[PDB]
Amino acid sequence: ENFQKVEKIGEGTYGVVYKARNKTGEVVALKKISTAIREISLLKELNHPNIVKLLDVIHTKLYLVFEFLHQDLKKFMDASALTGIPLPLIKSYLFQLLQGLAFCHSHRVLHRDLKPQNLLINTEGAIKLADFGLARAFGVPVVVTLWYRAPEILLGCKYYSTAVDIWSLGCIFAEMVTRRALFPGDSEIDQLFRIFRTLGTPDEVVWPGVTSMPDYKPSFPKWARQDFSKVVPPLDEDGRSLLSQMLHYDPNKRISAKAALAHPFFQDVTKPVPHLRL
Ligand SMILES: O=C(O)c1cc(C(F)(F)F)ccc1NCCc1[nH]nc2ccccc12
Repeated sequence: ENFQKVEKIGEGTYGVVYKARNKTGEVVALKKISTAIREISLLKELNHPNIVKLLDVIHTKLYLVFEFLHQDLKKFMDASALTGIPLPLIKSYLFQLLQGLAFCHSHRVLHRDLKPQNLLINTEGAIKLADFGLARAFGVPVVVTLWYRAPEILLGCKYYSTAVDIWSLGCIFAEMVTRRALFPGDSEIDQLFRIFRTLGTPDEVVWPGVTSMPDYKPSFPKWARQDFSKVVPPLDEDGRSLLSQMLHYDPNKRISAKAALAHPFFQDVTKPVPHLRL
């Protein structure tokens, strides 16, 4: 092959990912997985500092070559579990991810499957969106983590909006703050009911049309809503305000990435350097 393998980075949703070096000396992430070939190639001209760079597409099996980053946010949260990620670093990462999402969404690209282990970090303080769930959206063929899935997806919405990524990022924000997953369900209905028990069972008042969702059942239990002071306790009122807007049930009420960037929570945002053990 044109690539000397270094290690298997892991198993994505679409296939294996390897750390490999180009035999240019470049160290890359090599993901293994037409007419979609045209769409995927468009993404390569679209670049943003908070999106992992797609270097090459090769159909011969489908291969995607990405820039390599040494650690993901899931590993960093685990490493930081005794102390917690410092709030200025949580704030910088959230701000950067919202910048990345605002870029994607302005180009009508959804991520669809945001989770800590798809968020890649470097020693310089950057964080970048990786492992986009774009196969289905492009028509590409061939245990799932549901913890970050928006409620309209779980209720069988046929068309996703950009709001699904804001929901996921809100769940990630909460987990960075509390050091524990916000909604750790193990089935679609367990995920849904974990959301309902915390945020209240949605009705037509807070979510017009929810009772017409394909998978909505009138026999859903009716749980009342808790208080965000209980949900992410340490977080100040600016962060709790922003989080509540990223977790609105109604996708139309849920804050956009660009509006979130103007939220007062980010008035004092900085770019700290993380302590990384590689
Ligand atoms: O991330 C992956 O694994 C991945 C998988 C596939 C598929 F083949 F599975 F469909 C396609 C693209 C993939 N990433 C594209 C990253 C990217 N570059 N520029 C972008 C601008 C805006 C939004 C995203 C952008």
